[PDB]
Amino acid sequence: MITAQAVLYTQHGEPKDVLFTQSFEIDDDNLAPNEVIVKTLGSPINPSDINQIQGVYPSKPAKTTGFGTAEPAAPCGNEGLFEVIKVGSNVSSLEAGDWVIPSHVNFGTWRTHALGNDDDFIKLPNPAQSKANGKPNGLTINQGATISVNPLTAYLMLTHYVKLTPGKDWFIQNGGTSAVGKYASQIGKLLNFNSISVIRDRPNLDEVVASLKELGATQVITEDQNNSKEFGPTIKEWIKQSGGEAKLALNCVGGKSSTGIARKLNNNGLMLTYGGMSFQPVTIPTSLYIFKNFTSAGFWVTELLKNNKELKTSTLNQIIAWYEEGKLTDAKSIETLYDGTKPLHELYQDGVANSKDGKQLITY
Amino acid sequence: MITAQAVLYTQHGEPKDVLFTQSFEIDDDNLAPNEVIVKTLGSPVNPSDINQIQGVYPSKPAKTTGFGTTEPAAPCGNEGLFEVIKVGSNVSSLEAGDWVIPSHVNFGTWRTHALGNDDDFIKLPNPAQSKANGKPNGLTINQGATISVNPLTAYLMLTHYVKLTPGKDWFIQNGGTSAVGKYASQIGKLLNFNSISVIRDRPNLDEVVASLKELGATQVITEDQNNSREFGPTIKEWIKQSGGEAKLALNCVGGKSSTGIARKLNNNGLMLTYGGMSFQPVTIPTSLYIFKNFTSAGFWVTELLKNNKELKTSTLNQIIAWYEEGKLTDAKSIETLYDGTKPLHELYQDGVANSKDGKQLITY
Repeated sequence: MITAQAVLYTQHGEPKDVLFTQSFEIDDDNLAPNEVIVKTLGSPINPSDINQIQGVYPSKPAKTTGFGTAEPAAPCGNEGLFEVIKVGSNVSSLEAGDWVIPSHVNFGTWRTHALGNDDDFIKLPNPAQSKANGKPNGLTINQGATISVNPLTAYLMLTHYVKLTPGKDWFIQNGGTSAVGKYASQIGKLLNFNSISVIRDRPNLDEVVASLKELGATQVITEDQNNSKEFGPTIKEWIKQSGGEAKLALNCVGGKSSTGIARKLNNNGLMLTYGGMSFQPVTIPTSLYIFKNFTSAGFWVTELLKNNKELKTSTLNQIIAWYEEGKLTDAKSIETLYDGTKPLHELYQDGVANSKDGKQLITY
Repeated sequence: MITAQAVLYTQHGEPKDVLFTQSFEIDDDNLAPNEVIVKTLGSPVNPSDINQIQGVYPSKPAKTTGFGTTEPAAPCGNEGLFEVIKVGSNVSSLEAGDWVIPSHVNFGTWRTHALGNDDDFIKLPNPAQSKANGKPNGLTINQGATISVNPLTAYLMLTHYVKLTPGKDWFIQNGGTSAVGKYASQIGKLLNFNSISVIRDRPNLDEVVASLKELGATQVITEDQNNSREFGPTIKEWIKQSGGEAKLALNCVGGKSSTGIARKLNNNGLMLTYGGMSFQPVTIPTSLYIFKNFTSAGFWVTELLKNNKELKTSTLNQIIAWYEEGKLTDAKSIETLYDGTKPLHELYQDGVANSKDGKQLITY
C-alpha cells in the first residue's frame, strides 16, 4: 500500500476557508491491466485552480467519497508533473520512471500521488530521455509542471486564429510582463512576428523594457502611452514602415487597456480575450466595429483542447522541443517543498495567499 | 456487541460518487422490550433505491447521525431479507432464526445488520418452517429479498383496479421481459386472465416468446408489431374471438409504446403507468379519450401500501403461498457475496454500474 495525501474541499469557497488535507491509501499490489500509479513531482497554483475552488469557473471535478471522506469532496489543481512508479499488465504507453502530465483537466494535481488509467496521462521526456536523445537540455520540474496552460495559451493564440506574415505583421498585447505575455514575446521572436507589449509603468521601466525586447518584443509601451492620443500616430508609423499590419491583439486586462490595444490594430483586426483584471469588462468603442471592422473574440485553452488531441499534441511537442533546445524560457516559480512536517493543504493555502510574489509551485 | 457495516450517503448524488461504508456498533445485551436485532441475508438493487440516492424520488429516509458519522447520513435500499438474531422480552411475533423483511420503506437494507422494533419487520417463513408446515418448497434468499416490490406490484395492478373476467378478459403490458412483466404473466395464468406482452425485438425472439408463454402470456408481440398499422387488426381479432375485452394496460415504457398499448384496449379502458423508460412521457392519442372513454392513471406500490397493512399482508401472503407451492418463479439475480475483503459500498456501486447485466443481489 501507498499512503497519499490530497487537498480537498466539500463545498465551494475561498481556499483559505474550505481546503483540507485527506489521507488515503493506494493499493500498488492490485493494479488492473490498464491502470497506472504516479507520484507528484510538482504542481502550480493558477488563477483557474483558485476560481475552480471558489465555484466560479465552469469546469470542475465531481465531488465524491473516493478519497475516503464521508462527505463528497473534490480534488484541486488542473496541471502538474508526475512520475510513473507502477503500471498494470497491459500498459505499453508508459513505464516506471516516465514523466507525465494529466491528459485532461479536473484530474486533481494538488496531492502526493494518483491512481489512474494510462490514457489519463500524456508522456513528456524526463531529463535522462532528453539527454539520451542528444538534446542539450532536459526539462526542469517547473517547466514540466507548468507546460499545459500558459505556454500552450501563448502559442495557440498566436498561430491558430490569424496568420501573421513572418517579418512583416504584428500582434499587440497587454499584461506584457505576465507569464503568457513573456511566452508570447519569445514565440514572436522564434516565428519572426513583430510585436508591441503594453505594460504598467514602474520605477525600473527602462530595465523591464530592455528585458522584454531581449525576449522578443519589438516595442514596449506603458499603459499611459496606450491611453495617449498624442502617442497613437507614432505606433501607426512603426507598423506602416514595417510593411505589415497589426492583425491580432491579446487582451488579459479589460477596460481602458483593451480599448487601447484594439485602437492600435489595422482594419479587420482580431482581439482575443484570455483573461481579466478583476471586475473590468472588455470595453470597445462602437466606431472600431463599424468603421474599422474590428472583431472581439475569446480564448480558453481548456475548451479549445477538450476534444482535440492532435492540436494539443502538436503544440505540446513544439514547447517541449523548444525547452530541450534552450530556445524557450520559463519565469522562475517560488517553490515550496512538501515535507510531511506541515499539512499539504496549508502549503497551497499559503501559495494562494502569496500569489502576487510570483507563480507558486508546490514540489514533492 | 456487534460490529456492523452500512452503506450511507451524506449528500444526494450518483451512487458512484456519494456512497461510502460506515462501521457501527449494535448493543445486543441492551434490547428494549419490543426491539429486535437482525442480520442481513440479502438485499437487491432496484431503480427506486438508486433514484432515492440521486435525490429525485420523493420517498426517502431521514439523514441522521445515528450510525456515528459527523454529518447526517441516510442509509440505502428499501427491500431485503434478514434473519432475526435476538429479540427483546415483549417480542412474541418473532424468534431468533426467523426470516423477516421490512414492514415499511426507507428502512435501509444495504447493510450487514439492523436494530429495530418488532413492528419494523414482517415475518416470512424460513425454509425449515415451510418444510415443517408441510409445503413442497421453502423460499430462496432471492425470493424473500425481492418479494416486497415487484410481485406485489404485479399482483395489485392486475386485481386492485379493474375486475378482469376469468377466462375472457385481457390485459396488455409493455416491458414484457421485466421482473414485473414476468410476474404479471404468471399471475394472469394463475388467475385465468388472457394477456398480451409487448417486448423489444432480439435475435433470440423465438426463445423469449416461448419463455413468456410458458410463464403465462397468451400472446407476445414486438414493439414493431405494437406500432404496426398492418398488424393492428390481428390483435383486435384475438380479443374479439375470445368473447372478452381488453380492459387494462400496464405501462412502464412511455412514448410510442404507451401509445401502442393504449390503442389496443377496448372502450372504457384503463392504463396504469408504474414506470418509465427515461424522459419518455406517457403519450396517448386524443381520440382514445374522447371517443373510446380511455383513462390513464398511475401506480406506486409505496404510496398504495403506506397506510394499508391489511392489503400488504393479504398480497404478501398469497405470493409466499405461491412460492411455497411452486406456482411462482423469480428471475435469477446476479449474486455478489460480501465477505469483508472489499468494502460493502463498492459491492453496491458495482451492482448499480452493472444493472444492465440483470437484477443485482448483494448477499451476506
